[PDB]
Amino acid sequence: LPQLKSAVDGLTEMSESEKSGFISLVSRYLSGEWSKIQTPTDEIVVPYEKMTPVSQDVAETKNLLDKLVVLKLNGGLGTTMGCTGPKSVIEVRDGLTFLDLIVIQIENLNNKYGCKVPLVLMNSFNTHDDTHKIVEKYTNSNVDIHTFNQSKYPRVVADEFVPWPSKGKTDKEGWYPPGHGDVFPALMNSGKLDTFLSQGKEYVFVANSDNLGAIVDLTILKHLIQNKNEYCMEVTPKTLADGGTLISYEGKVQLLEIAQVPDEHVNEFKSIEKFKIFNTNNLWVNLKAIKKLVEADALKMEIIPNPKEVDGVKVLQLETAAGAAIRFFDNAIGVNVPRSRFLPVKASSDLLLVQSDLYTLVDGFVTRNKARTNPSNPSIELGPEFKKVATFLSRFKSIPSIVELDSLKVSGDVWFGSSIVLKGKVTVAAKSGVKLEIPDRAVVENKNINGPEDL
Ligand SMILES: O=c1ccn([C@@H]2O[C@H](COP(=O)(O)OP(=O)(O)OP(=O)(O)O)[C@@H](O)[C@H]2O)c(=O)[nH]1
Repeated sequence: LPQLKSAVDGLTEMSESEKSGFISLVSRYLSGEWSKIQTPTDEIVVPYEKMTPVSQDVAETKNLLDKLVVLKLNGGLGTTMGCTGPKSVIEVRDGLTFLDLIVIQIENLNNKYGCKVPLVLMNSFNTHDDTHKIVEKYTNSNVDIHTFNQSKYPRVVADEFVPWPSKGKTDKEGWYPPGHGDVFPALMNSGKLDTFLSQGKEYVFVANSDNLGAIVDLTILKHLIQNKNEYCMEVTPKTLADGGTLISYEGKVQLLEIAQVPDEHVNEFKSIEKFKIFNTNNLWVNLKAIKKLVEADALKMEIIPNPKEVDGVKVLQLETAAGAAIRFFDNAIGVNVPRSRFLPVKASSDLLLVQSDLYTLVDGFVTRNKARTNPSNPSIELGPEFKKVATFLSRFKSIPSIVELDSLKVSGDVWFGSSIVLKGKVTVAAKSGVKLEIPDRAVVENKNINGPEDL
């Protein structure tokens, strides 16, 4: 460890608090009970439906809102989805980006109630420049937008265990942002937590930039303030399709990830029958509690190694998760929310869902079509032909109707025309060297289309 510290102190590009923060993760990493796991009670993981909504007194709502900061995690790139820049600036619905919609929602809150709720974006050294030029578009918007850069840590060469920039990899690829658990130290380090405290704010609502369900929820905010919950994680029921779970362990609610489960217990962990809930990454956190625990160096989340191979070299990228911080705060709870609060956009297939007749946009919010029977969204699986946002859009002249869809799987070189209707279970599979065009106004129900012979 003394050699690692010297090496890090040799990296003059690192801030003093980044160096100490990194050595602290490294130290913990280099150092360090299934039968004890319990299901949380309903008082620790509160069903959303038991929470008291705000009264009709608009003044009560304004006073809750005056205490709030909305934060979006914005440290990630549009790379999975074939886009350069930050994921948040992908157009998600009606030509509006994730960031456009977040801004609209907050404007509408401020207009409706007379509050001045700010928006803050946590960027990384990979997204900060693009984001900073983009946010100028909201200069005259009815919301103050703050940005800050999270920590920038050296990738560590796995074998020798030395900082990669110490071996001369000082360009962008030598470094990494150490996960969303870094939100707590970065908020302090950047100065932004102090600015909001000085503005009389008390809580931050943190969410993934690409979660379209993560809207300010007055019922939760009310609960935190009335009941003095310093941390509240939104969890949602676990489905076959899902996730870190909340457990009760040694008297505390804690995040449990598969990484910390013994091999013999991994299959039971994946039972949506044993663990019924999972973390949405919608997190409500008391700002004074954050300052106190960060300054006391008390946030000791599980280390996630996240190994990668970059430019030939195998590296470690020690990180932490924001949800794992729950066990350090006072009177922490989960709240078990309807899945309406969890609509992630991770791939083109999710764009198909949200750009379809399954949703519309109301007042900046992606709003589910009430005509659909199933409360669950249909499963959409698309081949790599559809991976890039541009290519996805090119393969759909319009987004087909899917209100009556159970599932779609598409593979091979497939192109969709306009005004298509899909129902029940649908597969479209173009063989090697075949291009399949689904014609305009096709109605496809409970069908496998395996070639032109099938339509
Ligand atoms: O270091 C980090 C990590 C990630 N994040 C942010 O945490 C949230 C969840 O981070 P994920 O990595 O789980 O979401 P993603 O959608 O970027 O995942 P991929 O499909 O690309 O694998 C996202 O909003 C991301 O931008 C950060 O802000 N900083």
